[PDB]
Amino acid sequence: APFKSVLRRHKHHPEGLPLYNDMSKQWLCREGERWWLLDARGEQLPRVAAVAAQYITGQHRPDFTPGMITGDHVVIVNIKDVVMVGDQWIRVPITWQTAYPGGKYRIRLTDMYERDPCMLMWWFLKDEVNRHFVRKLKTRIAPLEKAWLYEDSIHPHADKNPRPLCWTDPE
Amino acid sequence: MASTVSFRSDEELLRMFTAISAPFSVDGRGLNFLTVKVSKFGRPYYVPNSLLPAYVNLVDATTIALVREQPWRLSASPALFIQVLQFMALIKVFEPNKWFTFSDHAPSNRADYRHAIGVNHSTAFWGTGEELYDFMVELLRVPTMLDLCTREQMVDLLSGFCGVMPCGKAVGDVFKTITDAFLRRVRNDISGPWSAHDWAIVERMYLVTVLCDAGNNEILQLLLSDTASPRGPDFFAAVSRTKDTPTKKRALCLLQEAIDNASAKADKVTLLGLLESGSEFLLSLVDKGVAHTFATQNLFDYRILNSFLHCSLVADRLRVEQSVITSLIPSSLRDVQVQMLMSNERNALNKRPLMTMLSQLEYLNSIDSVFILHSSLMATSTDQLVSAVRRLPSGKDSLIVTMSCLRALSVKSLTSPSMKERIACARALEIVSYELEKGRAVLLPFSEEILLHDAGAYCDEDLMLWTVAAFLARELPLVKVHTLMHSNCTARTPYRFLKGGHNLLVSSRSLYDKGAPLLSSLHSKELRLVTHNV
Amino acid sequence: TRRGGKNLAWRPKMSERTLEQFVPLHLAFPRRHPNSWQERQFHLLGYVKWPKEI
Amino acid sequence: SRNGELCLKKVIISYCPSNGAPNTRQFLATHLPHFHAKYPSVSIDLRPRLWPEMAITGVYRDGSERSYNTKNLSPMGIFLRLNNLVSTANDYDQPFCASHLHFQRRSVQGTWNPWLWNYETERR
Amino acid sequence: NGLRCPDALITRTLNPLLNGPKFAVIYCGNHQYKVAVGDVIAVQRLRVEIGSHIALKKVLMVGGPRFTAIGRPLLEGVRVTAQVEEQKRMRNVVSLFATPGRRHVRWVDAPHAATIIRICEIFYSPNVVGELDKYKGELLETFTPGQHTNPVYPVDDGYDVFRKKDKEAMENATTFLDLL
Amino acid sequence: FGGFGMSVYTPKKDRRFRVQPLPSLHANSLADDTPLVTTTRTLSPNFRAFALQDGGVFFTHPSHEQVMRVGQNILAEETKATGMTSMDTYVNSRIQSIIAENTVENVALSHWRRRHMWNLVRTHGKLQRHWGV
Repeated sequence: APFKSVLRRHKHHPEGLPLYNDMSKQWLCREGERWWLLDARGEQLPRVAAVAAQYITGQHRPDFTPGMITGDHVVIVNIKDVVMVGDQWIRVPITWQTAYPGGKYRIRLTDMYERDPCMLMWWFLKDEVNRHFVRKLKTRIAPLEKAWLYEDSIHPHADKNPRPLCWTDPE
Repeated sequence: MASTVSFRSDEELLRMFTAISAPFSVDGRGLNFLTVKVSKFGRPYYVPNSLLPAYVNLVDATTIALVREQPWRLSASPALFIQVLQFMALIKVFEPNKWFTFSDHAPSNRADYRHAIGVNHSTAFWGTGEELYDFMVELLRVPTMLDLCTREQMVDLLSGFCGVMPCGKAVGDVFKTITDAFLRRVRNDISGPWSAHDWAIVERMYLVTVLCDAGNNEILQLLLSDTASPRGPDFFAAVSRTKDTPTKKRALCLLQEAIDNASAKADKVTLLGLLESGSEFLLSLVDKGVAHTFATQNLFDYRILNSFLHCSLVADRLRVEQSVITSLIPSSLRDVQVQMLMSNERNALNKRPLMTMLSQLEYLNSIDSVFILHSSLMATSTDQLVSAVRRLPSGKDSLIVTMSCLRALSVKSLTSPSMKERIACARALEIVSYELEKGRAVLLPFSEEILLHDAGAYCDEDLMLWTVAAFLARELPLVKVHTLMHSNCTARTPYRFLKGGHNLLVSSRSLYDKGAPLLSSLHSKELRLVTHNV
Repeated sequence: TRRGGKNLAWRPKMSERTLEQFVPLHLAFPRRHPNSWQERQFHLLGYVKWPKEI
Repeated sequence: SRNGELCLKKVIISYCPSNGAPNTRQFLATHLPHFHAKYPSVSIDLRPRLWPEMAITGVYRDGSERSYNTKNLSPMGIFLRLNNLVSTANDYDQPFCASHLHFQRRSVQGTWNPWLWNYETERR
Repeated sequence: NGLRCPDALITRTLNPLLNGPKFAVIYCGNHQYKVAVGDVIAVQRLRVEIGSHIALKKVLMVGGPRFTAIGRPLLEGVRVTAQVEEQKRMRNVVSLFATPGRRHVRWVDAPHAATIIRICEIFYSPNVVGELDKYKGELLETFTPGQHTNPVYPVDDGYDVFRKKDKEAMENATTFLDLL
Repeated sequence: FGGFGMSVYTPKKDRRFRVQPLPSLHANSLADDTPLVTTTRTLSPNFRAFALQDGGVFFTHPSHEQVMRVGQNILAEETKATGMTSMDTYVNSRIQSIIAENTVENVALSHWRRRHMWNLVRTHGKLQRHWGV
């Protein structure tokens, strides 16, 4: 039967953790990958995260298969200009925790933005990717690496001609 | 050398790089000087010796000298520009993870991983060659450099860029600029005197474009239309990849003309190059029948085996006994069990030629174990091949060697920088030649490769080995197929490295689907389930 | 006395009194008006999309 | 049956011509002639034994064999299992699932690829 | 045979499009199968003798590299014929029913009886009435292969300021005519 | 929801793939002649519809090759002004190969480049590899 070794790759090991973009696995296929450009200026952060995740995880392809991890890369630009509906910018919490007794970190989207807006976008993309796939580390991780984030309008992927991503809101 | 780079001249630097580029190989992992293995955690990591820092410091000194101190030297001297780029391609500057990887199956991340606690602080995120590559790209993008360069220099420059780039393809802007300049020069100089060397340069440029994944339609049409001189191996290798029936037919006609001209001129080097490029192109071809007829009439097997080192006797024997082998080879490669049952029924109802797979399928079916040989097996020594040939005389085991495997062994013996590998591969060629001479082994000539492999699939050594394994598993299940190959080889996991991407027309049962192509079994572990790497 | 939460980038060792002044209320940027609301606000104000020639 | 040729080649039937379970002898007397008439191609191999195997085997075109037990099975059951042997090709044991309904995946128009419909955009 | 219609122009324009390989979506055994001229399928058991030349009556769709005919729900003039290769039982499914309370265990073996059928031929002989407009439900009296029956225009107008604008080529690329 | 009497039972979250919401209309949706779907794209006019006596609709549409060729033409028109990019060239090559293909490619595309990288990377000395060694 299948046997996953107890000797795993650990963040503290010199070998380090991999990048699934450069990995080669039976369930990774970058041949059919495309590149999209998502300008998140004036677009609500949750909506932008959901739209980006739909393409990142590959659910937008009719050949989608949950086992196979194939998705199109998405370059998100102008994350600094991302909008929140109302007072949510300071009334929406982000909560994490360490193994220590105190441990708990409660922070505001304002603080997350002041540190790194791309971090906030990454948090929301992670929430979507976990909402849809949470039972496997590879599935939880690979689409996030497929995703690309940039707070400004300058990105180095101009050598890939990322086509602008056009969508419509539910309204 | 790193200290004295700034004080050296162009010729001195060229000699320096030429001398330094010795130990490295193309397919190998440059700057991978792994000596000590530390396995205190449980998953070993290999620590490179002092050579890697030496090369890193040399590259840094070269960058400082040719970018931050003397930026005009690269523009002035195109030869140095090509030499530096070729050196940076030979050493995987943009893939430093290979510098620390010990096996392709478990690639390392010591060059792209860095944790706050202290892991990989001294081996992660080195800007090795980034500044120099950026400066070279800017020099190309701004050209006086291309104006000073020669067509050969331009082809070498484009090849160097596509080799340096980790994906194997040059930047879009650089590729476009170089291609435009080369096309302008070809159009301006073709009207004047032209030479077979110029044609070879154009063919090399076309092959470089195909490798960089573009396609120069103008160059292709020019080569197809021109008939003053025969084409070289580069053109056939380039047109092998494309998919177009008329283009393939025209390329086949050109290949026939070129082979005839080479035979008439008795140029051994040109004949062998054309034979290799042909082999590749014919494997690419879709019409397996016409490809097989072409190979049989042009005598690919005999000439290739003669070109090999210790295979002259087997080449002569194969040429003598070709008719019997062809007569014994069946028409259809599916329902082999049914065909064997019918032959047995016919036999029930009231000398020895050279052993080859397709003619001796029944012998293989009778045999219990079959070892498929691979070139990588003898990377260091011939002990495992000696063990296989010792197992051969048991009568219950057989050894299968492929023409692609023999070609790989010969090329790596003649080109590999490792003297141990060269001697081991020569010894392996001698052993295989002796075994084929005695008949205790099995050979799969190029004609049989054409007959067996998929319709229009290009097969290297690994792909041919896996097609043979899939055919044995699908038509002769009761034969236990083992594979002899180096543990570091990536072909040990076809479903992980040799996979054509997410294809809707394949499934885990395509291995047993008689009508499906053999290579469809790559996408599934069932092929690996039935084939054992020992 | 707390045994965790010592990452000063997220849990600074300053009082709520000292952080109140830095808590934003009239947050000019990032903006809170999505692009989808632009046309709706235009229509609510009652303006019209006259052709360029007008 | 495939392309008009039956996959089954021979059927081995071991029995005791006396002092044994009647089922096999009764099948031979009653049902076997009808089966032979229906499928004359199949070669019936009757094996007299002192301690019969109490099973019916079928050797197919690819050399495989499929055996059925008949310890106390009735002659009708033996006949039905013999016809099952004839019907089956004894090549695959796939499940009856939605994925496996279609043996080989095919496309007449052509499979879907990322760059099909990619450059097509909304219109009015 | 081939397509027919009272309009000679439409008949001669559409007949060449039918020539070539064809696929058919058929309904059988409460299951729908897409089949081609050389496709093997496993349908639920059909009381058909092996090696029998069989035909599929109710066909939901036919199509090819150049045309597609749909049934609402079914079609007519479709000849889908196959050969019954095998009558067997597929892989067994084991249902083990037990409850922690009562010491009763039930072991059900479901080998799904099936008939394996290889499609041998697919033919279509449609009878067309006339050209049918899409954006309007009316059907045209005159068929003009040289003009699109329903022309299409680009979306951009300039009024929608906050519109996701794609590349200009895709945004306004004209389409050819597939009948000349 | 649930009143006070009902006992709380945290259900397993539905980790299924939900179909994305669609734009909604109040007049077109309630109109009987006009269907809910509103599809009108570049290749829409090429899907000619004809009536059938039985009742069905016969659709005449361009072939897979023709659609891929139209996509390739659009890509070329987009890329001519700004110059071909690496990804644009790769996509064009893939489209052309798909158009001209008569079989299935089960091998990694990069495998050929990996094998032939000895034509790009140049080796010095007598160990240099050339065709027909």
